Amino acid sequence: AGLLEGKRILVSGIITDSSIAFHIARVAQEQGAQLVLTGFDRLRLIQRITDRLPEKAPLLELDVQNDEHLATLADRVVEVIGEGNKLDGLVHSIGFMPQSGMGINPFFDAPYEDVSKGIHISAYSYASMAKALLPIMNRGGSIVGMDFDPSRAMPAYNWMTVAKSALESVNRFVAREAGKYGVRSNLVAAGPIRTLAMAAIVGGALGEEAGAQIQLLEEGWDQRAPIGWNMKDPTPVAKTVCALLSEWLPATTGDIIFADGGAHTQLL
Amino acid sequence: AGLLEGKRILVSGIITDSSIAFHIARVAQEQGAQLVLTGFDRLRLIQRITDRLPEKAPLLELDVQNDEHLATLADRVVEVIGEGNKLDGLVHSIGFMPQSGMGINPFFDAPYEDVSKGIHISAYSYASMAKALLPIMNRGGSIVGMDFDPSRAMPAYNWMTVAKSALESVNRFVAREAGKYGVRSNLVAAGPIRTLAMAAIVGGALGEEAGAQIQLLEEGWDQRAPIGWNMKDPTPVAKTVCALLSEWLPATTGDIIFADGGAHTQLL
Amino acid sequence: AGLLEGKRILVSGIITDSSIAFHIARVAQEQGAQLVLTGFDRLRLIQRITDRLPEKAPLLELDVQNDEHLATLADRVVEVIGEGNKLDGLVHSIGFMPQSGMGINPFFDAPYEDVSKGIHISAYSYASMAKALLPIMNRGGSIVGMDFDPSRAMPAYNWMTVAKSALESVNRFVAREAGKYGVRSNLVAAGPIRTLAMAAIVGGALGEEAGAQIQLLEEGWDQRAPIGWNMKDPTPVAKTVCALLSEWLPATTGDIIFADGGAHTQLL
Amino acid sequence: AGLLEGKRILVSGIITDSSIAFHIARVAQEQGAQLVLTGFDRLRLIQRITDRLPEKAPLLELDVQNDEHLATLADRVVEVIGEGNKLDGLVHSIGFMPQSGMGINPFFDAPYEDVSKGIHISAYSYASMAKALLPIMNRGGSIVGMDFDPSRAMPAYNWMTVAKSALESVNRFVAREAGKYGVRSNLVAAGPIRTLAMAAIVGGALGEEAGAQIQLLEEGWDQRAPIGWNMKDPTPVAKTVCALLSEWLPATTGDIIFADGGAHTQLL
Repeated sequence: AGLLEGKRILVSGIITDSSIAFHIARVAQEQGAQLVLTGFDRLRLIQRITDRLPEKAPLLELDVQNDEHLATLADRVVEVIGEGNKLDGLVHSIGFMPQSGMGINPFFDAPYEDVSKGIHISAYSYASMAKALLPIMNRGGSIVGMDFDPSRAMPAYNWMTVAKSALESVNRFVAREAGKYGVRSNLVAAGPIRTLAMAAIVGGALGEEAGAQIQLLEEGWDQRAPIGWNMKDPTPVAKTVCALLSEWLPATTGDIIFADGGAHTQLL
Repeated sequence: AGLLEGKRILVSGIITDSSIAFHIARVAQEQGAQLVLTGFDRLRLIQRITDRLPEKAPLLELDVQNDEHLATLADRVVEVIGEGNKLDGLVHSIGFMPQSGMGINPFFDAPYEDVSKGIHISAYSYASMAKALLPIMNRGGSIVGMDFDPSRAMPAYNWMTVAKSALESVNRFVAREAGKYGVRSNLVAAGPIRTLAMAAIVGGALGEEAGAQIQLLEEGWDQRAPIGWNMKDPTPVAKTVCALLSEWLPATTGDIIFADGGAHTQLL
Repeated sequence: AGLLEGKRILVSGIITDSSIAFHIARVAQEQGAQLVLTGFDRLRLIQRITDRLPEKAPLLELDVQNDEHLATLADRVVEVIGEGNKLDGLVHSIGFMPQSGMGINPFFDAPYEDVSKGIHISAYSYASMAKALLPIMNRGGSIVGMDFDPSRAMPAYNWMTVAKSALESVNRFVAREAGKYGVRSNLVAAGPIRTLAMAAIVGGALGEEAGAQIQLLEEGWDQRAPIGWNMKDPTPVAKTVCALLSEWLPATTGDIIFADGGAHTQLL
Repeated sequence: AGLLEGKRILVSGIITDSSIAFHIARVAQEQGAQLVLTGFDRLRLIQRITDRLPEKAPLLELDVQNDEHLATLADRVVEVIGEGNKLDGLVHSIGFMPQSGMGINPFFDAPYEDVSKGIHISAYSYASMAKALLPIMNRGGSIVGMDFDPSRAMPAYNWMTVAKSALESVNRFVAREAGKYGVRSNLVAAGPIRTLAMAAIVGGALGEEAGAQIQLLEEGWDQRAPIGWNMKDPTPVAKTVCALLSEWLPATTGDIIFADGGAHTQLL
């Protein structure tokens, strides 16, 4: 019997097998959970990736910018988990910022049209997925979103930092709504993880001043972290998400749990 | 000789004579500053209000959602302050959230179209005004924006809280850009102030559960504040903004100064 | 197989069966841990209390103000857990402030002799127990201390708040030392719990202005908490400590996990 | 007419002319304040230093660990400022930690006897000086203490960091007491300043791993600071203290104002 034995958990954000959500899903399945996965735009390709998980899982279409997708999401989840059954967990691992909003592009040069798209997908969608799925979540359930500590500004991350600040605020309000259902809402602030998306930004900064800053920024995490930080090892972050999905943190909500090696508690 | 003697300061956000920006402008003029004011959509009506300031000041049109207005703002400021002169200060006091995003309306029922408009006007515009005006600001200058502490969620303020969280993050990045010009960027987190806009929200909540919560929320500020809090007295907040516009906090930037009676430092 | 199956965990702070440490110990044993308990001054009486735990556990004398007790603690733990075995966990649940430092007594009237004793027992001892026991802790181990959020001042808690602020700082430095051993160090910031010690303070404030403030303070936790707060139910806090003692938060150190119903994330 | 024209301000902490308090005193006098200075143990030598201030000022003996000195302090201040006059400001700039508590000495090797002395002088004395002097402070007055941001641990600063965490908590409680008198209480968190005391620690770490860490730590402040940081220039910090002593931040209390170049708002 695993940490999440029999728990029904919806997991968003699986883009490649380097996605944090891929490893969250893997660990959750290793711990006995029954998953429902979401994706958009690349469904056949996503299924080829999710086939590499230890267990099978239904894959549902969800464009969080599509009101009709959100309006039918709960009904479509019930179709695959069965009449009279509800979700015990919801994992929000979708974060996106157009290219103008990150990397080597100057902070002032991101048009609001791009920033708005990023905040829609990265922050507002945490509330709209909770709105859609709380009516079919079980008392004692858990909503977990992925965060990257935006309390201090930093090179390159730029408007994605702003979107994470917005997400942290949204999480505190989602917690107020989720509490009416006996459901917790929390974020996991992870250290840097080498996803293909982040690698594309870092790679596109090679030889530029932003890339020098990014290198110093990344190297600082492992240095600051009293237990170190491995950007190529997403498993400690996935385990932390599963901790919040379990009932072992039953009095924590509206909150932020740091899975960052302790880096954010140290100046050097 | 006053605190801001001879300093040229652009002040946005004067809607009525209850606006915080009205009192910022008044105190700045009492302290010797030469002001440039901005407004949109009600220019003849705004001039009738700004006539009630102690000193005359040019009034320039600025819709922060209008790219052309922003593209010409610096040129139009130079037209009124004179060739070869620059601004010493910039006051951002524009905050707006459509009705769906505040008050008695449920948090989950605000469409993103409304939230996005509020974040554009309340948070992104802090960066786009800095982008427009830093090229004509003097070394040692000061950009100040108005904040309402969003670190903890609260009834009724809803998506405006999210917009303020975004603004705090934007301020930290504006500080990085402003530093290249020798310019500071800070926010003043004020206690609640009875503007006509906030009074309309509070008034529209009378008899509803949100209005009960708002009353308890407001009454808590004066109780928590070790020196009290008067929601009808914006002068302590205006003086604090003028402190940041002066050169008496010359090593503070990217930061948040609380003008709230100390309420946020006390639980009860 | 439980969450802490076979883990050897030292638990301090069991004074009565209302002590948080009593419930931490109970849940840890329910989850398969093998405990070593500490106490001072009332050893026969403490054994009568610890007899009421589900499983037997050795009880060792430890006055944290006694240098000789600390100098021999590791040797005495090895005597009871066996040659070649080490601890996997350390629970610090000792907090004490003389009567002058809490309750109805004015903040300014606590002599430093009393404040110093409280900070010795409540904060410095977290470092000195880590100093004594890290040499006999296993890689992947976990040190957990009990906290009460001191980020904002509050009535009655007075110098105990100051001692908790000191403890939070000590924890961040203990994490730097513990990391060299592959050991994490964290605090759990709990909501208010009706221990006999806290009840004695609250009871001694009945009819006084501090007691009125304490009542409003306590009632605010359950109100603010989106999932509520029960001061008579220490189990959610005990489960949270066990979460940190497990390996399900393996990238968290130097940190503070809130087991408070989410109260600290909400203003009202 | 200067920022503090005619204000009577007591200034503690002048050890050498590199002391932050020396520059606070100088700027305050440049701004028209009338000062009362305190010192202990080196009074003839301190007078030779305070002679180098722009204006004369009485020097009073104050060992903050001496209860009799504190019991008579208000009477002795009145003796020099005159019957019926009161103080408008109080500057606390005394910070001390025995050698075992900082620098290259291991964190775990500081005996509590040393830590306790440091916390007495660095943190508790902020409350006991407020207790002594609030009865002779004017409504609208201001108490300011010196801080060094202890929210994240760092090399070498060790137990002095713990003492500053304690001080920040004490400040929030002093604000509750000071509010009854119409008096504000705040701290200024400065960036690193090359006092003779800090230089002795840094100098004693030359060639050791702690000295390498200290160098990286110091160099990071100017790098992180969007407006830079000069450790040899205490004037920006002194001006910030004078800002809080004035009436230009009249709604700020129990709080922390950062005079650090903005370094603490940036990760890199």
